[PDB]
Amino acid sequence: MHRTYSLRNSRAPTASQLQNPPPPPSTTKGRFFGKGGLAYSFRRSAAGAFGPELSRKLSQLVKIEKNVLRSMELTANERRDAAKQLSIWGLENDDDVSDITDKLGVLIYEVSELDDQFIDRYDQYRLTLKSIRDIEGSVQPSRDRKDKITDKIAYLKYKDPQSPKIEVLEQELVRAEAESLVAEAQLSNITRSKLRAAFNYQFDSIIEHSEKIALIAGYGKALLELLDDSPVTPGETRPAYDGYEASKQIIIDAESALNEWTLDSAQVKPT
Amino acid sequence: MHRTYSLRNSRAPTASQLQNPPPPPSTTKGRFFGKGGLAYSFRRSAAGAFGPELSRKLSQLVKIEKNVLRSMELTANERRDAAKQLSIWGLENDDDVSDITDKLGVLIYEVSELDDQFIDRYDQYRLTLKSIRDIEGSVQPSRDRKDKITDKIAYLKYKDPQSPKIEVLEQELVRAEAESLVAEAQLSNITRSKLRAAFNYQFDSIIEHSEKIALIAGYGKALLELLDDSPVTPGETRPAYDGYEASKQIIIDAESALNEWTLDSAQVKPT
Amino acid sequence: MHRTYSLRNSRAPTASQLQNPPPPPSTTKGRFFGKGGLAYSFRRSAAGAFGPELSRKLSQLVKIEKNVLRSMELTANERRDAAKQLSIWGLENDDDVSDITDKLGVLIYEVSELDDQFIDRYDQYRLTLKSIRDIEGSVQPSRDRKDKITDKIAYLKYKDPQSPKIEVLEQELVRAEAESLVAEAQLSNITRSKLRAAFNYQFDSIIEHSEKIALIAGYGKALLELLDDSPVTPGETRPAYDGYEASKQIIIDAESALNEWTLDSAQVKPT
Ligand SMILES: O=P(O)(O)O[C@@H]1[C@H](O)[C@H](O)[C@@H](OP(=O)(O)O)[C@H](OP(=O)(O)O)[C@H]1O
Ligand SMILES: O=P(O)(O)O[C@@H]1[C@H](O)[C@H](O)[C@@H](OP(=O)(O)O)[C@H](OP(=O)(O)O)[C@H]1O
Ligand SMILES: O=P(O)(O)O[C@@H]1[C@H](O)[C@H](O)[C@@H](OP(=O)(O)O)[C@H](OP(=O)(O)O)[C@H]1O
Repeated sequence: MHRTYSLRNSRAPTASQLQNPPPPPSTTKGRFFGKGGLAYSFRRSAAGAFGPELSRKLSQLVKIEKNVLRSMELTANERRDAAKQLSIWGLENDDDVSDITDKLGVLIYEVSELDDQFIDRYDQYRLTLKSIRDIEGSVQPSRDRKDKITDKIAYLKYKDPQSPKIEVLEQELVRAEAESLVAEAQLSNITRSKLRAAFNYQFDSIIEHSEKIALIAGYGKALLELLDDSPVTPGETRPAYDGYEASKQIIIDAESALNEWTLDSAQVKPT
Repeated sequence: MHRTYSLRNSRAPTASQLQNPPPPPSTTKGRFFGKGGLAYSFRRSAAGAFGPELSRKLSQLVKIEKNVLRSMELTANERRDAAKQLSIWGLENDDDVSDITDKLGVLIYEVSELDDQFIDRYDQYRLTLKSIRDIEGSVQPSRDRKDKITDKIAYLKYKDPQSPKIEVLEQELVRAEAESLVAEAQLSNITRSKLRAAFNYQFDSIIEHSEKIALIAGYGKALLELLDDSPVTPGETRPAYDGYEASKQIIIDAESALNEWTLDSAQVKPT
Repeated sequence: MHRTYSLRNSRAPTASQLQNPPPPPSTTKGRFFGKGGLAYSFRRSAAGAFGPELSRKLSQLVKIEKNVLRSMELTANERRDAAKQLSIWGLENDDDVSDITDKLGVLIYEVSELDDQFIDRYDQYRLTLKSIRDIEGSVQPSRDRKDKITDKIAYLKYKDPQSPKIEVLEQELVRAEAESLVAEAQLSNITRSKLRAAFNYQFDSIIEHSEKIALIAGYGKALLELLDDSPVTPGETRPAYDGYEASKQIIIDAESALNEWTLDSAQVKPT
């Protein structure tokens, strides 16, 4: 929390910063947002001023979650196609390079596969929140009607106390109060349960995806460790590379580890 | 690798699938790509048909990597603003909800902070690859000139063997061959080193980011475990919630764990 | 499996590739398919959109199998006529060539004979699959009627619960369910048996045909080993060739080996 504990907008030194200086900021960060034109802004603004006042914020949150989920699909597609392009480019080189590049592309290819399942779970969580939005939006009109009846009673009492509509209006008010007494309870009963369930599901999905990505990256580093390099003098010929079998075993082990992993067998143990 | 080992495009059953059935595919996946208009396609196509033939593919890969890095910035911004909106919405509710929601927003807020550093490291890796692209593009013209000289010699020998330009052309050819003999060696010397260094850096960054995200999610689940829920009957009043101190300790522990973590202290140990 | 384990569409090196470099791709592979006009496409498309939905795919598979079987007949006829043409051409040459060519044509002539029996067995397998297609297509309407009755009951219950048609419709539904309970079992009983029998028959036919072809080719090489060649200087006369008897013994042995071979005496023993 650099922003919270200091007025500075920079990054405070840490263990990672002390071990390795932070890299310079990315140069391809333009001033213009370019957030997919005005479609995002329209989807963001139109949803917050149409329906009932009680459920106005959750609709905006649902729309923003939809935009968040939409972006990751494009990211995953671009990464997969980048892996394909790297594999295509690696062909017209030396034997060892034409194999290590292909294996790295194959390994990189699974990030999009993981992201697809992550997106599906994200959509499930978004639907779970939409349910709460819907129920609260349906709940609001009862309290609206009760307030209207109370205001009508208050005005008609001031206008003239001799009107015969006092008794019927009072009975309607007590009926509306009796209805709202259970309406509020049934509204408050399910929010703390559905929110908890949705957030638990989201956190479990995040943990699983992160652990799978970390395992894939570790095995990719293990495979890349095999790529031998040494300076070559002009006129010399490098020895014939014979490492085809080891890479196959490495990727087979990667597949076995990815398939065998379960949620209960999580490697990361938070303190 | 479902695609590789089976002609089916579906997902083969696994341990996670057996434990929990896969969720249905996301409904908000339209047929139209909508990949930021035609700007992406133009950046993708114009770069592959302008420069030298040798370095045509790496320029396309660099552009695609730039698009990949650009997408994650928008994703992180949208996620951060979603967290802000959730924190804003959680205010007008019960005391426990008005605090758990704020703490969850605060915890979610750091994903964008991690993504910024990930993007910076991605840009560094992209520059490292661009260096190889540049050097190979500069290398190609020497072999181009050597091929041109060889073709000229071959044609002029056929035209008439009595020309006095045979000796000078042969000397130029041997000079170009002597130059290319060291040009090829100096081209091949640095590729296997720079590629290895860039990919090692990228994998280290991926591992660090994934482990930090997993730790944050685990501590978020630990904090959310405190949110007590129980059904309430109409007319009843829930007991006053007193859990302010525990959440502060939880987030302080999260900050301490995030700051203390180092690369050498990685929790995940690939087999 | 080059396609599965690598994004490349080329061929990975193997023992045969290392021993002998792969030949260049055939030059007479035009871009246009020329798959017998549009008759194949019409037979392929019309069959998949006419009958019941359940048995739509197996009809397409049967049609494609028919096309596959049809192609091999033309291939065998062309190969036989090629052998005849080679035998005709070999007449107007030296004595040894006018005999070796005839013997090779005679040996080549049996490939079409083997292909005819292979085609017959292929047709038998196709009929076996057509039986399954027919039975499943006949099975589907029972479940169709049950679904229709269920939908009618569901709609009529909503329309008005006081209708006297509830009891009769429920009895019809339970009758249809009792029928479908045995219909599904009788459908699933025979598929796993007929498919297994057909595929076993097809594999046995393939093994027999391949082994016979290999034996014929081996004996053809043995016969061709007799054709002596030596460079001849101008003005010299080659010695009179006397090898008529050996070729007759070779082809007699080929006939005896082809006739004696049985399925139980298969030379190839898979590990
Ligand atoms: O200043 P501009 O007009 O915006 O253009 C940028 C820069 O000037 C170079 O043309 C280019 O680097 P290279 O010459 O090395 O390709 C870079 O591409 P990049 O961002 O992908 O590195 C562009 O973004
Ligand atoms: O069919 P359309 O015209 O594309 O509109 C979709 C759907 O019909 C609803 O209007 C809406 O669900 P809700 O009524 O529950 O808001 C949904 O929003 P969503 O994708 O964000 O769920 C839209 O995508
Ligand atoms: O270019 P085209 O018009 O398609 O004709 C091809 C080629 O140019 C030659 O005419 C011929 O080789 P030959 O001169 O040696 O006969 C070849 O026959 P082939 O494919 O049977 O070898 C033809 O396919």
